[PDB]
Amino acid sequence: SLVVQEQGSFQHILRLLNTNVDGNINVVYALTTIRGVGRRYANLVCKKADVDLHKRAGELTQEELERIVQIMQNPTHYKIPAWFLNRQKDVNDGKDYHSLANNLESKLRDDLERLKKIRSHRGIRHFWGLRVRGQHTKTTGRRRA
Amino acid sequence: KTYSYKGVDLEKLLEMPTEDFVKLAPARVRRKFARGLSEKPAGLMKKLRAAKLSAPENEKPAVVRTHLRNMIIVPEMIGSVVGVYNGKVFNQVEIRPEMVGHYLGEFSITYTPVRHG
Amino acid sequence: TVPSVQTFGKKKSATAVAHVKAGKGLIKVNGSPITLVQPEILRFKVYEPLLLVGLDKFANIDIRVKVTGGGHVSQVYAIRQAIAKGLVAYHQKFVDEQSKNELKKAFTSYDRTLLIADSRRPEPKKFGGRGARSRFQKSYR
Amino acid sequence: AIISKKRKLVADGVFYAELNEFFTRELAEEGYSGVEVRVTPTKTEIIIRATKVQDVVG
Amino acid sequence: QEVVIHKIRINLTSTKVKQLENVSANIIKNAETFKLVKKGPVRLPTKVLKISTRKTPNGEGSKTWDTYEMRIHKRYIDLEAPAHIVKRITQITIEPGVDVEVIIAA
Amino acid sequence: AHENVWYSHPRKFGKGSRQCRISGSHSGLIRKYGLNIDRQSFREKANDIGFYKYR
Amino acid sequence: SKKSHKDKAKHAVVLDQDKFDRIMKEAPTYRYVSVSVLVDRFKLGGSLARVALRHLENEGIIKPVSKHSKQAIYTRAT
Amino acid sequence: PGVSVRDVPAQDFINNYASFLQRQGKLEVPGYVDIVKTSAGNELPPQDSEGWFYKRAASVARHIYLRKQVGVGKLNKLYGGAKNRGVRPHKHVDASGSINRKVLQSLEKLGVVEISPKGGRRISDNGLRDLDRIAAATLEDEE
RNA sequence: ACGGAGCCAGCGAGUACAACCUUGGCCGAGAGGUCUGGGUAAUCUUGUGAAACUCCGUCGUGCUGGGGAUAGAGCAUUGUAAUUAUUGCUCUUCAACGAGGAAUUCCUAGUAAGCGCAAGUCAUCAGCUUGCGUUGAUUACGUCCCUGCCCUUUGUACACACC
Ligand SMILES: [Mg+2]
Ligand SMILES: [Mg+2]
Ligand SMILES: [Mg+2]
Ligand SMILES: [Mg+2]
Ligand SMILES: [Mg+2]
Ligand SMILES: [Mg+2]
Ligand SMILES: [Mg+2]
Ligand SMILES: [Mg+2]
Ligand SMILES: [Mg+2]
Ligand SMILES: [Mg+2]
Ligand SMILES: [Mg+2]
Ligand SMILES: [Mg+2]
Ligand SMILES: [Mg+2]
Repeated sequence: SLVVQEQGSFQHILRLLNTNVDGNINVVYALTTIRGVGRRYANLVCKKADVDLHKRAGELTQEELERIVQIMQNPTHYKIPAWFLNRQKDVNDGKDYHSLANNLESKLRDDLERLKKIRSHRGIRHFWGLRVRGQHTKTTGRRRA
Repeated sequence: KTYSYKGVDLEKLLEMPTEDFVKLAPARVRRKFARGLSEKPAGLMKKLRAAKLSAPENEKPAVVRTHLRNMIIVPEMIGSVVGVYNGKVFNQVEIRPEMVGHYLGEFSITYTPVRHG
Repeated sequence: TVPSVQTFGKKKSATAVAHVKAGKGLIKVNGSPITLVQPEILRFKVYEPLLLVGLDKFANIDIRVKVTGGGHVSQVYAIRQAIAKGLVAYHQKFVDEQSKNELKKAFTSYDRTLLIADSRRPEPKKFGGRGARSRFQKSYR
Repeated sequence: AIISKKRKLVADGVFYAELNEFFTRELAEEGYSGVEVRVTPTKTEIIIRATKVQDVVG
Repeated sequence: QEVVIHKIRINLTSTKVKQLENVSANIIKNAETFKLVKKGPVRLPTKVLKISTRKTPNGEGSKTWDTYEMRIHKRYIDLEAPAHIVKRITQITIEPGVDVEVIIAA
Repeated sequence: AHENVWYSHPRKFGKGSRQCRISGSHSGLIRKYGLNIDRQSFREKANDIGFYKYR
Repeated sequence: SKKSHKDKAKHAVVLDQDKFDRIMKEAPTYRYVSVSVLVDRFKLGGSLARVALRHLENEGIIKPVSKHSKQAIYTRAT
Repeated sequence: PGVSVRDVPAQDFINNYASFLQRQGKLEVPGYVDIVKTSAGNELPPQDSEGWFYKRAASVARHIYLRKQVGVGKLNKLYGGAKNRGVRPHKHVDASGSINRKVLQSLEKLGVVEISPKGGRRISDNGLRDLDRIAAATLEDEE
């Protein structure tokens, strides 16, 4: 029911994909703290890696971390469907990827500057910093902060 | 890096049919072209191929004005200069290889930007 | 034929129809025994007639209740009324007057609704108000 | 002719409104009073109550 | 040679009551007069045809609505009855307002 | 008024596909049970139609 | 937003041996036991509060009065 | 004496029947489990990552026993609650259809569910016998 | 809050000179798709197996598994036509928000409030309105203090009448 949990091995800080993550949270919600990974995707990734769902991130072992990391970089290898992926159909090369911590923000930025260069109304709206998805702006977003 | 659209490269992009692009196209374009097409985009295709042919091979082809905003930019369109109706003005737009997938309306801003103060 | 009667009990929009027969002490609601009334915290509410009267009063009496309409607790109160009224009606019809009046004295001295249907029911809504008696906000300026 | 009965009654009412307003437009010079629409198994009798009956007949 | 019973059905409609009930009562009296077996004038839930409408034709004024409605009563009847007398009954005793419909269902 | 262009726009649906049957107007229509009469004319002719104020 | 709370970790997210002897020593002498009562003494995070509270139903260290969800009500074994 | 599923508390019956179906190797789970929301309203997969399908099958079988006969879309209406529609009022959202279809076919393979002439699926004699048997198991398990 | 499991209504509405309500069976993870079958209606959708609610677990005071705005990509539906995202669905970023000043609104019993469903807008779209039902109270059962209303008496240099 309970374990002393082997004092001297329970990690408290981790560095998975060059972002610091506190390990005392539940594994899935600890993984959620990396950009491009949410509760659903982290939950499925932890499920595929066979690591215990109710385990704490600071107590799982090292090769568990590496298997989890490998699973969540080439998802289609591990039977993660074509859907459920972050960036599907990938309009640069047509291969459904999944963007991650630095890759997500970077690639979003390249898509943004493409939309700026393409001179699309959406792109110029993004460049101005106004609302894009076609909602009223007379009464909303009335301060920048 | 050079331009590829969905693994179909720029070189393949210029010489390629509409239907294969539809297979490459997203869901909205897939439905639009699978729903049947009006005669007006076909006439636009014919006029634009004529305009591209007429240009003496070394300068920007003559601008073709058009009211059509609801049709999309197919791979046969790149290399073209079209004036999309804005409500007033057939706003100029040269069709880049990155035009494709979008409509024309995104490049004719129907509203002037608002400046306060 | 078997001495048997049919009574009913209502709540806001709930309705429990109870058939009482000379049985073996068999009390079912919707085909399930009374001990498994769903809200499980108003369960004592539906045992209330049983314990107020005493089970030995109806040990050779069987109870079958079909309850429909209304939400959970409304259904529960409907079963309460159905069981109580069925007991009273059966005792009046086939047992004796004194037993029936004793049951009524035991009942009406506790939660008068046990034999009398509740009269409170929802008030129709009106325009200019999102509630039956409430109203919209006023601007005034 | 198959149609929902409630829609059939609504159509009958709007047809009576049809007839009443049309007769009001036409027989106004006749001192029009009212119209009744009786429906039989075969004939749809339309009784016109008006003042100048003989002129209404023509 | 129409001895074959048509198990025929007579249903009614109206936006009013007294004439509808009168027609049903006359139908039942006719049915009993010639010794016909029947299921009585079974009442149907009066369908309330309701429209809510804003009173003001121009939106100005305090928000005031109204509800107009009719009620339709049906009261269908079916007869395990002979042929000619039934049809004669349907073709007689007709009141404007109440609408009679006949289904052979044989 | 080339027949190809005159009144060529489809009108199978939407606000202007159907009219008032009283006034020919496209605003404030009542489509319930196929009345197709706008609200004000309905208020005018409800009693003739069969509709009454009742509660 | 306004981090004026200035709260610390303040919760044992993982149980340690000395804390195990602590939970066991005042497993009795806590004449009323619940998840909130357990975490009141700074020695349990709150998720393992349920774990330790459920484990104490092993050798009858405490007795249940009601085992409804969303909480628990436990008294010392006498 | 005799006992039917109506004589046993529900939640205990679903739990025990799910446990029994999990213990035996029958009632194959679709390969797409562990990946599915089970409804558009839900926003996470079931907390019990493996074995929840057995519980769903148990509840479905009990439901078909209790009612007259039930199809798939009706189960879609039954399961699934209110979707947190972001910043919009909640509504009712029907559950996933594939999951309940797979449950129904799996119960068909086990013989506990039979195709009904009136449409949908009803209970079968063998499966109903199994249901009352496990109801008795639970009831004498209680005391 | 999130998982499972329990499983409870009442108002409606619904296709013809058009194509509505959709069961059920197969597909898809979902939206959805397809094949059939009912219903011109107490018959079929429908017992509208609705949400809140209940039981058992995960979470544990951390702007956190709250909050879901703003965006990126993709899949579908209605539509002649969806870009200035129609709408639905899948993955991700997850912002402000710590019970809100002056001030001000509604309401005395199945009432307020919470919760949803139906109908009117409707080819597609509600955070709207009109109705309906579920769970269901605290506090009055009084007063003219503020804001006004009714009658009487009085004064007025007011009658476009104390603006
Ligand atoms: Mg209310
Ligand atoms: Mg549920
Ligand atoms: Mg919420
Ligand atoms: Mg819940
Ligand atoms: Mg109902
Ligand atoms: Mg439900
Ligand atoms: Mg958060
Ligand atoms: Mg949340
Ligand atoms: Mg709420
Ligand atoms: Mg409006
Ligand atoms: Mg008062
Ligand atoms: Mg003067
Ligand atoms: Mg002054």
